[PDB]
Amino acid sequence: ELSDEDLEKLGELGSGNGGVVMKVRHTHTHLIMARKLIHLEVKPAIKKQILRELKVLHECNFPHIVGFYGAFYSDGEISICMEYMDGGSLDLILKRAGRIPESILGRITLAVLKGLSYLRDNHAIIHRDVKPSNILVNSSGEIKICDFGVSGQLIDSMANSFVGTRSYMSPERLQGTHYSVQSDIWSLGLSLVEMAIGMYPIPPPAMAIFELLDYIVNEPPPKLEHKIFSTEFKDFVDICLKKQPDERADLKTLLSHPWIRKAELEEVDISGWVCKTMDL
Amino acid sequence: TRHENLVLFVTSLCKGNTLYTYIHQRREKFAMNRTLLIAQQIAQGMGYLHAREIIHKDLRTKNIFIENGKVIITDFGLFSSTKLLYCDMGLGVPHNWLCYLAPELIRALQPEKPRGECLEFTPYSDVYSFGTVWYELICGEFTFKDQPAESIIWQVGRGMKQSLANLQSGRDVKDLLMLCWTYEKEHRPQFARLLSLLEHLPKKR
Amino acid sequence: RPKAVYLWTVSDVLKWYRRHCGEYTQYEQLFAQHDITGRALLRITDSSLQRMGVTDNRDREAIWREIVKQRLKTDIMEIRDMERLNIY
Amino acid sequence: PMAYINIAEWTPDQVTDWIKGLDESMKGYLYEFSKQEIGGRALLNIRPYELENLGMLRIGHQEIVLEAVENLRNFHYHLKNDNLQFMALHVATAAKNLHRELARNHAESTKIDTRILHDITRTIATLKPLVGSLERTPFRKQEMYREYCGNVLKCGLELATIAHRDRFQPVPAIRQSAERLENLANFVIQDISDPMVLQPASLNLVTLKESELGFNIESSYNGIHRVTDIKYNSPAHNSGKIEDGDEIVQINYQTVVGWQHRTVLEHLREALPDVVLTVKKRPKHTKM
Ligand SMILES: CC(=O)Nc1cccc(-n2c(=O)n(C3CC3)c(=O)c3c(Nc4ccc(I)cc4F)n(C)c(=O)c(C)c32)c1
Ligand SMILES: Nc1ncnc2c1ncn2[C@@H]1O[C@H](COP(=O)(O)OP(=O)(O)NP(=O)(O)O)[C@@H](O)[C@H]1O
Ligand SMILES: [Mg+2]
Repeated sequence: ELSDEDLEKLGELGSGNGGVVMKVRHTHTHLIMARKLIHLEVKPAIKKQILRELKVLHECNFPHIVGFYGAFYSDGEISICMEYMDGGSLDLILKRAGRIPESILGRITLAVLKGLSYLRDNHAIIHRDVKPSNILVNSSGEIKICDFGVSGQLIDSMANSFVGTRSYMSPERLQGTHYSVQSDIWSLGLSLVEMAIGMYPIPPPAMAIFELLDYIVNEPPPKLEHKIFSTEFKDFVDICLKKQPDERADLKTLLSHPWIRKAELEEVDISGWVCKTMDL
Repeated sequence: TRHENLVLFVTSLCKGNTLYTYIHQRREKFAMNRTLLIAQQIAQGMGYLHAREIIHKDLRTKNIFIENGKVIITDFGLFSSTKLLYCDMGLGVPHNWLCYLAPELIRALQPEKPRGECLEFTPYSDVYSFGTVWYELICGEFTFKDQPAESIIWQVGRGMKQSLANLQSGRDVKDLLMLCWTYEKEHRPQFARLLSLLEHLPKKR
Repeated sequence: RPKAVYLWTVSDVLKWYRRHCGEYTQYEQLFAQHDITGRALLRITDSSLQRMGVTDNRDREAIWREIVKQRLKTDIMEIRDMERLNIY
Repeated sequence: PMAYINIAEWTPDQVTDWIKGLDESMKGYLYEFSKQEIGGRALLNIRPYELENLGMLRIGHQEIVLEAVENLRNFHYHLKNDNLQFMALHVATAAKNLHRELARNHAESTKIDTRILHDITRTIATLKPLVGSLERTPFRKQEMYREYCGNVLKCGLELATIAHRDRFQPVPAIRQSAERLENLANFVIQDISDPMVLQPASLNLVTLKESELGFNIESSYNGIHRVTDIKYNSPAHNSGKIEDGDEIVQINYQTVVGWQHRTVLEHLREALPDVVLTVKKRPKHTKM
């Protein structure tokens, strides 16, 4: 099916900026479609084992998930291609604009909650990678999701890793506990605070990795009491951000939260905002 | 650099298989006598090295070469706080590099722009890496496996050790493992004493 | 020396509700339908109470505090027993 | 050991059978559980909202299954890490959390908020596994462990008494007790240099024979079936590997974690003359 022979080379946002991706326009019927450069050094014995775990990535056609076109190998790198979105990601928009108002935040929360609920209910796949860097926005006004951990063997065989000055892990995760669905809620709440204020909130408004990983575990979780917001937003973030996993609500009981219902019953112009922020 | 074929880094300086590839790809159960002999040779070589006021700043299981039972230690003058350098996404952590660092070194810097040398190396921190080597050579695999970097950093920084669920032997080997991984620097042993401790055979054959 | 709370039955739970927090008398029947025995009295959570039907905030807070006080009072009876066992 | 027992691949029939022994008041929910085909993976991640989709409108009936599920998760996921240092983690973490929260609040002329009592209760609950493992066979024949047990018990008794006695202020007292608890937990984590605090428990298989093996099970409040008062007759310990402190988890290849003591004795006495069990032996040393 898919092969690297028929994929061309097009323009890109940057060269080496963070990770490396490259837009591709298919020669046949002009399929505009992006590519992901994933580089590994693995013996061929487990190569097939990794290869067999990307079919579940294509067997999911929910509206709030980026499409999957195929996967192939070419000269020491695994190539995985997904539908190209002309909007970008929440990181870039956050850096340019500065913050995001309440209504857009509510719509994004609704979209990600629906996507996570679908994934967990249908295939029992835990995202484990939830951050503003994994939410793709289109131009019409849609919201999608990508880069969710499906193949655990790829983690066990990853060539390298990166840490960075921003971490979105959970206090139970840093103490060696297993991965559960309740870990995603903490990261989602932290992301919500990040897009609400404009910066990483863990250092209250630098210093080594350990002094962050131990500040997260011991110090009280951040709160948005220092500015005038909607009360329901504050209670939603409060429920999302709690140290003990048992006090953190499952996704099926924040979908009935008053804030989410208010967001659902309303209607706000996402298309105008996304068009204005980007270059038309 | 003669007694234990110490290498200072095709007629000479030949390269081949190592200890890491041996114990991993071959999956061969090393005999107890071979384990004791290899440990004794490594201890003697490092004790000789420590006597010339030069610090082995990077000891892993890929920096040892075994040829017909003769150990070789190499690449003891390269690693530093500048050799690792990566992009704005954060520090690039190799796959099996965070389980060889003592707690005093695990406090690395995030922005990848440290002025001068961030780390400080001492012979007290070097013997810590010997404990991991013996653990992996007697048990069969690494430590802190199937964990992310952001978890290993915090777990090690608290002063922890992998639970000994895969070892079945006397109290001597476990006592030595606890001796190597001691949280306080000064209470760690020195290679002169460790060679004597390992010389008294815990068991024979 | 009251009996161990782990062995309590329902009747003991309604007696406890009558004695300790008899002021909020319109919610006692809720414990009857939902079968709150001794074991479940320890692990009742704020979400669990909210589900059970304590709509008003103040009454739910008062009941939460009373149950918390009871759970703390039953904790001493374990520490002392373990201390006596340790002394032997 | 591990091959016989798994929890992430349980067929719905096994989940249905295990739930039966939890209580005699849950006979009517077996059919509904069988209909939806709730496997082991879904069982381990059960939540209160889901249980209301199977007709379990009673909170008291929910709590029993929640407790059994939590016990099963604790036994399965952390079987190979249940050592002395791991239990010392929670003793320290909760104390430091409470201390930092109290320092940040900087409250004055106010009563102890219910959240503070909740954290205090959570902290004392974490002491129970530590003391329960400390007073057993590995650490009952040495003086240092006894002194550590006495010190931590004194600190816990002060913690509980100060809170329960009267309201506010005792806030500096509770802060100081938290600091002492944290320091002692750090001492057991780092300073102690004995290799016992590293080795966790282990699994084993035991066969017993129409003689009734007289190990009177003294079930605690948590359903942990611990063997006590092994009869002095020679064959019981000559042919069996049971000892004081041993824990029974499986009968004839069937998990019984979190059950009620009544059915365990009933199952044992109604079992076949030849029986097979799984024992969670206390840590030892293979001195060869
Ligand atoms: C240490 C740690 O947490 N590791 C970890 C933990 C969970 C997830 C990941 N994970 C990841 O982060 N990425 C991002 C970084 C590139 C992946 O792309 C990625 C990936 N591919 C992928 C999947 C779907 C789509 I639509 C696009 C894709 F590209 N597949 C197939 C995975 O199963 C993993 C291994 C990925 C990594
Ligand atoms: N199909 C796509 N559509 C739009 N943007 C894309 C697409 N694929 C990749 N990108 C962008 O490519 C850039 C590099 O992505 P990548 O390095 O894989 O992840 P990241 O979110 O930027 N960083 P990180 O959170 O550390 O993994 C980001 O700005 C993405 O938004
Ligand atoms: Mg990416």
